[PDB]
Amino acid sequence: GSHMLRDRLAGLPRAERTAELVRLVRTSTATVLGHDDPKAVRATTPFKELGFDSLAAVRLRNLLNAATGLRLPSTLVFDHPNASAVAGFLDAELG
Repeated sequence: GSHMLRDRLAGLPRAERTAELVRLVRTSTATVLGHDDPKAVRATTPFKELGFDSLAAVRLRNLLNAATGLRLPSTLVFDHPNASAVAGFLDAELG
């Protein structure tokens, strides 16, 4: 942010949003497994490994919803190879 810092700051553009949702996704996801430790979680981490199939995959979308507010896809956990991606899908779903 330059010049229009204030705006940017109190504007949180897509960037911040994407980077924002991401952080959330990470936790949100990890939260599914049953832990609140993102440190042990990356953005390029495969959900599968995280431990997602259906139940956990469901909880995600559910929580993810709170990240967006729409009826996110249930196959996201599948269409999404990693969190980094999840962010996009959400972003694309938001815009």
